[PDB]
Amino acid sequence: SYRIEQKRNINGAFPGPKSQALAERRSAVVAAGVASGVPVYVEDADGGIIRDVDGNSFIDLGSGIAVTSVGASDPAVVAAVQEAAAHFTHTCFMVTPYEGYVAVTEQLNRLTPGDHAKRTVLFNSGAEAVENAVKVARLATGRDAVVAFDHAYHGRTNLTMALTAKAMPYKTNFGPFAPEVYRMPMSYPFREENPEITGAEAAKRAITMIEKQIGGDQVAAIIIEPIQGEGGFIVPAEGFLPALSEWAKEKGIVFIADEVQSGFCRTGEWFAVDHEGVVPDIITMAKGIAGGLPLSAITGRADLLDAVHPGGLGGTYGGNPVACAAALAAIDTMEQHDLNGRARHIEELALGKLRELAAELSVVGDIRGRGAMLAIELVQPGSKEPNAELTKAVAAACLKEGVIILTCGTYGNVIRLLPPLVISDELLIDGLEVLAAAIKAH
Amino acid sequence: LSYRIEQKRNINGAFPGPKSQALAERRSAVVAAGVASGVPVYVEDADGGIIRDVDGNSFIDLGSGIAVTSVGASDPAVVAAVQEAAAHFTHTCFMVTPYEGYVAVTEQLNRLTPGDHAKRTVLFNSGAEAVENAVKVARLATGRDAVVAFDHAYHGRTNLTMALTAKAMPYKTNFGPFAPEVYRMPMSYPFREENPEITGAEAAKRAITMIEKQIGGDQVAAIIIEPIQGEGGFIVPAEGFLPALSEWAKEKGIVFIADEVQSGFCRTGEWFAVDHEGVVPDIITMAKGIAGGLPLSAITGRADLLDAVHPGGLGGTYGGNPVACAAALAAIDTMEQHDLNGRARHIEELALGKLRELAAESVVGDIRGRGAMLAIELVQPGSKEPNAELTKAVAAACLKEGVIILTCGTYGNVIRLLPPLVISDELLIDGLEVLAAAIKAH
Amino acid sequence: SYRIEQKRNINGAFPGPKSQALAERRSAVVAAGVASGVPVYVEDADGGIIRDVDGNSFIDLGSGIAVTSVGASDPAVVAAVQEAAAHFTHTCFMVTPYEGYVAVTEQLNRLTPGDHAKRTVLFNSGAEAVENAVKVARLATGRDAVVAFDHAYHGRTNLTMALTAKAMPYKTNFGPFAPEVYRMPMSYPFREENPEITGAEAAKRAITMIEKQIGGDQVAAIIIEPIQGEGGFIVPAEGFLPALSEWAKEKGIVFIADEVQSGFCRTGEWFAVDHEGVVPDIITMAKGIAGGLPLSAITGRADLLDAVHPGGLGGTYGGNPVACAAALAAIDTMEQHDLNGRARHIEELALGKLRELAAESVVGDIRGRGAMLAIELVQPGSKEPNAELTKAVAAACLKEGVIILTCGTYGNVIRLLPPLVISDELLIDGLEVLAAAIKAH
Amino acid sequence: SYRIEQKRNINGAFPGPKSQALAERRSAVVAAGVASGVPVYVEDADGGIIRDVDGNSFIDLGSGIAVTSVGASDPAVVAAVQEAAAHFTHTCFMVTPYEGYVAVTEQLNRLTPGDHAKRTVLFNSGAEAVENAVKVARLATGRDAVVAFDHAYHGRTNLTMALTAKAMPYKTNFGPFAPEVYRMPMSYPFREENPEITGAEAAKRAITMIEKQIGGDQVAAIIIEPIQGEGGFIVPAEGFLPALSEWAKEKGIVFIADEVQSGFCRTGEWFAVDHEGVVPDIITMAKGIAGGLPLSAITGRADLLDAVHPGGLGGTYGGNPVACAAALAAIDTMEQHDLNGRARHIEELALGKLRELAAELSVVGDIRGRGAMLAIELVQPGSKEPNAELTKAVAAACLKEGVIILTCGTYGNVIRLLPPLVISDELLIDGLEVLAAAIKAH
Ligand SMILES: Cc1ncc(COP(=O)(O)O)c(CNCCCC(=O)O)c1O
Ligand SMILES: Cc1ncc(COP(=O)(O)O)c(CNCCCC(=O)O)c1O
Ligand SMILES: Cc1ncc(COP(=O)(O)O)c(CNCCCC(=O)O)c1O
Ligand SMILES: Cc1ncc(COP(=O)(O)O)c(CNCCCC(=O)O)c1O
Repeated sequence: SYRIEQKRNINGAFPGPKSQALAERRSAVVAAGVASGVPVYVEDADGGIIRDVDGNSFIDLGSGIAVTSVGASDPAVVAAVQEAAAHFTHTCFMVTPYEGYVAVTEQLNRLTPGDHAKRTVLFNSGAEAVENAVKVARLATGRDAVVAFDHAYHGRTNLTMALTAKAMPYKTNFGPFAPEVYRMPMSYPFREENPEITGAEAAKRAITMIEKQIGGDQVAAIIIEPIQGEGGFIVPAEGFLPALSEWAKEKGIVFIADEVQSGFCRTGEWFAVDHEGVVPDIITMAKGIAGGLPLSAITGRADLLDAVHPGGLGGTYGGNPVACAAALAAIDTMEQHDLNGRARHIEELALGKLRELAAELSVVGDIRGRGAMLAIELVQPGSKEPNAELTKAVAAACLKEGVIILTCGTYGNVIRLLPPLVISDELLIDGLEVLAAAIKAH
Repeated sequence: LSYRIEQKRNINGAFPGPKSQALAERRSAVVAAGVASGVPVYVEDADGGIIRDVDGNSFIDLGSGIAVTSVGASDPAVVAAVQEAAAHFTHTCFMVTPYEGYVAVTEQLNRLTPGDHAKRTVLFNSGAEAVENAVKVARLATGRDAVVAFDHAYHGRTNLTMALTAKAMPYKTNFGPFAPEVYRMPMSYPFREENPEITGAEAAKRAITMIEKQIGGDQVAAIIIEPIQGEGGFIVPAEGFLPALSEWAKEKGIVFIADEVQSGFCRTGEWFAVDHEGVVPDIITMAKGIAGGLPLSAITGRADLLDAVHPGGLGGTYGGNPVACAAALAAIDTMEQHDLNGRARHIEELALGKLRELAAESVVGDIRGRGAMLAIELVQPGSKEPNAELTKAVAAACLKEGVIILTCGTYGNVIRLLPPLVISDELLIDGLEVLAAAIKAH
Repeated sequence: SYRIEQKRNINGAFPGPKSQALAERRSAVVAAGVASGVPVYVEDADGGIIRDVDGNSFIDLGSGIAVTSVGASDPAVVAAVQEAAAHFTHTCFMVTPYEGYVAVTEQLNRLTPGDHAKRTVLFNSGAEAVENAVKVARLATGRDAVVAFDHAYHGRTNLTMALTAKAMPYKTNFGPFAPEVYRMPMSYPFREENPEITGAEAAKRAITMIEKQIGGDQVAAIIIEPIQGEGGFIVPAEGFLPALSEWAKEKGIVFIADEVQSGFCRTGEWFAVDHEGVVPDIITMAKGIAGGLPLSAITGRADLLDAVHPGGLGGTYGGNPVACAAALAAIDTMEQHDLNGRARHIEELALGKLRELAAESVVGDIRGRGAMLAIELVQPGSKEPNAELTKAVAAACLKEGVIILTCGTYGNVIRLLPPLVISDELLIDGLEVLAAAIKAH
Repeated sequence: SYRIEQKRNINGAFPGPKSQALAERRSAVVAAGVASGVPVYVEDADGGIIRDVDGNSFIDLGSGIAVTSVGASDPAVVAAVQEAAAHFTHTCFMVTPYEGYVAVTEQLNRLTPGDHAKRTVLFNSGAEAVENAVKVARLATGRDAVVAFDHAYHGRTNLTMALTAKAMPYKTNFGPFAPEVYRMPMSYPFREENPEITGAEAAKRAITMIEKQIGGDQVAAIIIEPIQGEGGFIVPAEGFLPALSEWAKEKGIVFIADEVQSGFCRTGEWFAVDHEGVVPDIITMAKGIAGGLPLSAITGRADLLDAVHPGGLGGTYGGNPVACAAALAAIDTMEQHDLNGRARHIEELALGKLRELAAELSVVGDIRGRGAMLAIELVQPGSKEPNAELTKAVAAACLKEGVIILTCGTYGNVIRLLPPLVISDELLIDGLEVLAAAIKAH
C-alpha cells in the first residue's frame, strides 16, 4: 500500500519548466563538478516512483544508490522521524546519551552474523564507518597494513580513496593517499584469465601474494565487499570469502566486510555474507540502515571494539537521534514486511526477464547478483571487450522512457538494478521491459 | 523569547535515576566500551537552555551538543521543516536525482559567507567530511601536495583529519599511520607565548618563515586554521595574525581554508568568526550549527577553485540530505529572524562580566573568546602551570548542581561555555553562578 | 692471464682455524642478523676463485652478487685505484670537482642506449641511484605516483623498500613505507595463469590496470628491471618492455630501467634493454660499474635531469675519485677483453650444461641471458616451488668448493652470476658440481 | 710532515686553462643542477692544501665537508687502500665475509661511548646509515613515529629528506615524503624567543610537545645531531641532550645521535656527545670514518641491533674492504697523532682570532662550535636579522684570495670552519686572516 500512484507516467518533454528553473538556480551556487545523473528535480519519492516538480512519474530502479530499500517515504520511518524531531534534534551522544542510539545498537547486535559477543558504534557516512573499522583493526592488532582488492570501492575520504581501486573520478589529483594500503586480486569470474579458476584457488592466489608482499602477521585488516558495488556488482566465486575468512583468523588479521551497499536485506539475506555463512570480525554499514536519514555503523567483536581507549572513536553528529528513530522504524519494516523475501522474489522476476533477453541476443556478457542487487555486464558483440558506449546509451534510453536506472563498473559497462525492495511486481516488470527494449534498440 | 519546556534548573533527588540507570545497563551490553559520555543521564527533551532527562530532571545546557544546537535543540521552525520534508522524501542522493533543498541551502551559504566574489558550495554530512573535501579541492586546484595545520588544531577523526589534528590523546593514539604531507606550524596563543609581548603580525611572520624554510610557499596547497581553535582550548590568535596569513597565502597561491565548523553560524557574534577581522577565506568548512542538529556539513569557496574539480570528483551518498537541508533553511531563518548574532554578543557581555568578577575575587589564568564561544583557562594557584585536575573537578561540581558544562584544551584545563544562543539571561546567569561557585569551592 | 691459481682446491674441513677465529671475533661485534652465505673468510679473490684465509680455493659463481664482472682483482682497476688514492681520496664533487667524475660521466653517456642528449649524476649505492631516478621523474613531471612490479627488487632504503616486492627479509617491520607507490603485474612466463599470454598482452594487462587504478597522466615513473634479479632472474616475454616504453612515452611518464644488476656486459650486451632495443628515459646503475669499488649512477634524458634545481641532487661521497678511477679502468677492461662476447660465450656453455641436466623432474625453467642465468627448481612432476632442494643444492655446492647464489620470490631459484673473466675450465667444473648436487637431491 | 708544499699560492687568474677545459667537458655530460662551490679542479689534496690542475694551491677550510679529517692523502690510508685493493676489491660481506669488516666493527665498538654491549653494521653513505638506524629503531620498538628537529639535516633519500628540515634545495619537488616523521623545536640559543631559556627547559618544551602530539609510547626513535651541521653548527644549550636521552630511556624510545658530520675527533672528542657524556642507543657515522673512502656505519645497543631478523639489514657495497682498510688506517692516524688534541688546539686558535674580530666590529652575531667544527653566524649590522648576502660575499672573497671556505645555515648566513685536523697552525692562521679581512671588507 502506497501514497502516490505507482505507475510510470511521462507528460511531455523534460526537464520541464520547474526543473529548468532549479537547474538555472543551481549553476550559480553549486560547484560545477557536482553533476546529477538525472535532469529532473524530485518533489515526492514513494514506493517505486520518483515524481518530479513538473508532475512526471519515473520508475526508481536505483533507490538512491541502494539507500531507500524500505522506500523513500515509508510511513513508519516518516512518523518516527517526525516524532523524534519534536523531542530533540541532537545532543551529541558523547556528551548527553539517549535511548535511540542504544536501541539501534541492540538491533544491529541481533541482526548481524555470528553469536559471539559484539559491540557497535554509530557514525554518519559509510566512509566514516570504514574509517572507523580500520582504526579499530589497527589499534586492536597493533599492526599497520590493510589489504583491499581490485574493483574495491570504500569511500571518498583520503583513506577510503586509498582503499578504493578506481581512480576516475574518485581519486585523480586528490592524493597523496593514506599509507600502508595494499591491493590484491579479486575473484572476478567473468574476467579471470583462467576461466576454470575456483574460489578457493582465487583465495590462495590472494593469500600467497599477501604473504610474500606483506606477511600475514603484518596485516591489520582485510577489507572486502561481499558483493563489490561500484566495481560492478562482482560476486566472487563460491569458496573465496570463507577461505579469506579462515586465513584471516589463523593469522590474527581482522576481517572487515563492507556491507554498506549490500547490507540490510538488499541481497535477500540480512547481510550478503549470509549467503556463504561468513562471519566477519567487523562489518561496516550505512545506506539502507535508516531509510534515507544519515546514519552509519560498525558492529564487530567485543574484544576488538572494546580495545579502543575512552573517546578514541566518535564524532559530533554520529548516531543522530532522528536518524536513529528512522533506523528502528526502517528495520521494523524490513521484518514486518519480510523484505528479505521481497528481495528474493525480485531476484526471481528480474533474473528471469534478463535471462530471456540473453537468450534472444551478442552484447550480454554476464548476468549476476543476488536479491535486489543485480547487474548485467555489457560487452562488445561477439567478444568480452567492455561496452561502456552501449551502457551510457541504454541508461539514457531508459531515462527517456521514464525509467531511472544506474550504471557502474571498473570498465563503465555494467547496468545495475537497485530497486527499492517495496517495489510492486507490476512496476518492476514495466521497468525491466523498458530496459530490455533499450538494450535491443542499441 | 518563548519556549516549550520549563526553563528552570531542577534536580529532583539522586541521579542517574532509575530510567537512566536502566538505559546504562542496556548500553553496556551493546555499545563499545570506549564510547563514553560526559553526562550519566539520558535526554528525553532538549529545548531552549534545558536538557531534561528520562527521570524528569532539568539541567542547564551550557554546551549545545558541542556548539551544534545554537538555535536550540527543538526550534519549532526546524522541527516543522524536518517534519514536512520527511513526508515528501527522505533521500534520493543529489548526485542521482537532485532537489530544491540542496540548491536553496547552497544559495544561503553563498550569501552569508564573507566576500563578494563568485562562490560555490558542496554539501556533505560531517565536519570531518567537510575538511576532507576542502583539502581535496585545494590539492586538485593548486596541483600541490603539502597542507599546513597548526599547534592546538582539531579538524576531525578520519585518517587525514586526524593527521591535521594536533592532540594525540584520544584522537590519534594507535590509529595511524597518518595521511602524508601534512606539516605543523606554531599558533598565535597569547597566554602561553614564550615572549608575552609578541604581536599577531610577528606570530604570523614566525609561521610564514617556518613554512617557507621547511616546505616552500609554492609547494603548499592549503593553510587550514580555525579562526578560534575549539578543542585546542578556544585559543584566539592575536590581532593581525589571521590577516597576515591570508595576505601571504594570496601572494603564494595557497588556498586559505578557515575551519568554521565550531565557530560558524552566529556562534561568535558574527556570521563567521573570520568576520571579526574581515578575513575573507578561499574556502570555508562548515557543520554543527548549520542545520539545527540535523547532520549536514558544507564547503563554500571561490568558484574558480571549486569549479576546477572534475565531474563526480566530490560527493557521497547521504550528503546534503533533504531533511537536513529543510532543517538548515529553517535554522538559518531563525538566526536572522531572532538576531542570534545579537543574542551571541549579549551573551558575551553577560558571561565575560560574571567571569571577570570571579577573576577579581589565583586559579584563573585567562578569559577569552567571543560571543557564545567563551572560555576560562584554569591554572595552578599563583603560576601558569595548567590545572586539569581543577577543571575536571569543576565540571563534575557543575553537573552535581544540575549544570552540564564542557571542557577542552591541549592541556585539559579549559572550561568552555557553548550555550545555545536562544538561552535566557536568567538561565545563563544561574549557570554562571553555579560555575563560579564550583571554581571557588575547588 | 690470472694472479692466483685458477683451480678448485679444498684442503680438508672448513671453516678452517683462521676462519673460525674470525667468526668468533665477528659474533662479538657485528649485528647477529647480518649473516653470510659462506662460512669462510676471503684473503684473495681473482679471476674465478675465492681463496680463503686457510688456503682453500672456491669457484666463484656469484661475483659478489654481479659486482666483480671484470674480476675481483683486475690489474687495471687495481693500478688505477692505487694511483688515484695517492693523489686524493675525496674532495666532494659538489665542493671541489675533479676529472674522474667528468670522465666517468662521459663514458656512461656514450655506452648507454639512445643517441639523444643525455646527462649523468653519480652516487654510491644502487639504492641511492634508484632514489635519485625517482626524484628526477617526480620533479621533472610534476607528478607523484611511481609504479613498480611484482617480483621487483630495488633496495633497502625506505622508498626502495617501498618499491621492492618481497617482504622477507627486506621489508618486515621496517615501515611505514614511502607513499604513492603502486604495484603492477609482471610478465613472468613460467607462472602465467594463461601460459599462452604474449609479452604485448602482458603489457596491456599492466597498462589497463595502471590506467584504471592511477591514470597514466598521474604517473611520474614506471620502474622495472629488464631482467628481475632477486625476484628470480625473471625475463619478460618478448614485446613486454617495448610496449611499456611506448606507452610511457605516450603518457609523458618517465621510464626507468633498473640496470643495477643487469648492466655492464652482464647479459651479453652493454645493457639488458639492448636485447630488445628499448631506450629508457633514465637508467640506474651500480655493481659492475667500478669493478667492486662503491659507485652508482643515473644517466637519462638531458631535459629530465637538467630540470632539477641547483644542489637538488647529490651526497658527500658520491662519485668518489678512487671509485671513478676504478670505473674507467673497469669499463676499459670490458672493451679491451670483449666481455660482452665472453658473456655470450658463457651463456652458450652454461645453458648447454643446464639443458643436458634438464634431460633426465625437478627442473622447472632455465632462463637468463649472458652471465646472468638461472634454473628455477620445482617439486617433482609439478610446478610447485622447491626451496628445500634449492637450499640443499647450494649447501652441497659449497661443500664441494663451489660458491653459488640463490634467489626468487619463492626461494627456489639457483642463479649463475660468474665473473665474466672466468675460464671455460673453471665454469665447466662448477657446472658439473652443480649438476651433481641437483641429481643428489 | 706533508707531501705537497703547505703554503697558499695563487698564480694569476682562475679557473685556469686546464680547469676551463674540464668545465667545458662537464657541461655536456653532467646534469646542469649539479653545481660545485669551487670553479677549479683538484689534482692533489694533502694536509691543508687543495692544488688544482693549473698548479694553484688553495687553503682547504672544508675538508670535503668534514670528511678528510686525517687529510685527503694520509700516507697510512693511501698505503692501506693500495695494499687492500691488490687482494680483492669486493666480495659482498653478506656473501663472502672478510677481516676488514670485522676489524672496523671492533674499532667502532671500542671508540663509541658507553661500556654496554654494542654491535655494528656497515653501509656506504651517511644517508644509508641514518636509514638503517631508523629501520632498527622501528623494528626493535615495534613503533612507527620518528621525531626530528628544526634545523636538522640527515640526507637526500626519501626518508632522510623527510627527516631533514630545510626544503631548499634538499626537498623541493622531490616528495611525497616517508610518513610518520614529526618535527620538534631545537635548542638554538642565539635565536630563542626567550634568551634566558635553559637546555633543561628547552628539552621539556620538546618533550611536552612530543607527548601531546604523538605520545612517548608511540615514538620509535628521537634522532638529533649533537651539533647540527647544515642547519648552522647549532650547539644546543647545556642540559638539553641529556634531558632528551633520559626521557627516551624512560619511554623506551631509541635515541639516535647522528654523528655523521661531528664524529671521529672533529669536535675535540671522539664523538660530539662525549662533551656532555650522553650515551646514545644508536649512533650513525660516515664522512671521517674512512679518510675519504665511501663507508658509513651504525653502532648501537646489541639488544636493538640483534633484534633484526637475518638479512634484514645490508646492501651490496656496504663495508667495502678497500674502504675498511682506509678506515682502520684513518682511525689509527687519529690515535697516533692525537687528532682530538689537534682539534682542541684548533678551537683555541680559531676562536681566538674570531673573537678578536668580533671586538673590532656590527655584523658578527654569534661564534660557536667545538674543536675543528666551528662557525660564525653573520647578521645585519646592529640587529639579529640574517645576512646571507654578506655570507655569500665573504665566501667568494675568500675563494678569490685562495681560501676555500664553506657556508651553511637555515637562513644561509653561517660561515663554517671544517679544516682538516692535520692542518698546520701557520696555514690555519693564514686562512683565518684571509677570512677576517674578507668580513671587514664587506
Ligand atoms: C561498499 C561501499 N562502501 C562505502 C561507501 C561509501 O559510503 P558513503 O558514500 O560515505 O555513505 C559506498 C558508497 N557507494 C555509493 C557511491 C557514492 C559516490 O559518492 O559515488 C560503498 O558502496
Ligand atoms: C574545527 C572542527 N573541525 C572539524 C570537526 C569535525 O566535525 P565532525 O565532529 O566530524 O562533524 C570539529 C568537530 N569538533 C567536535 C569534536 C568532536 C569529538 O569527536 O570530540 C571541529 O571542531
Ligand atoms: C635491481 C637492483 N636495484 C637496486 C639494488 C640495490 O643496490 P645496492 O645494494 O643499494 O647498491 C639492487 C641490489 N641487488 C642486490 C640485493 C642484495 C641485498 O640483499 O641487498 C638491485 O639488484
Ligand atoms: C649530519 C648529517 N647526517 C647525514 C648526512 C648524510 O650523509 P651522506 O651525504 O648521504 O653520506 C649528512 C651529510 N651532510 C653533507 C651535506 C652534503 C649535501 O648532500 O648537500 C650530515 O651532515
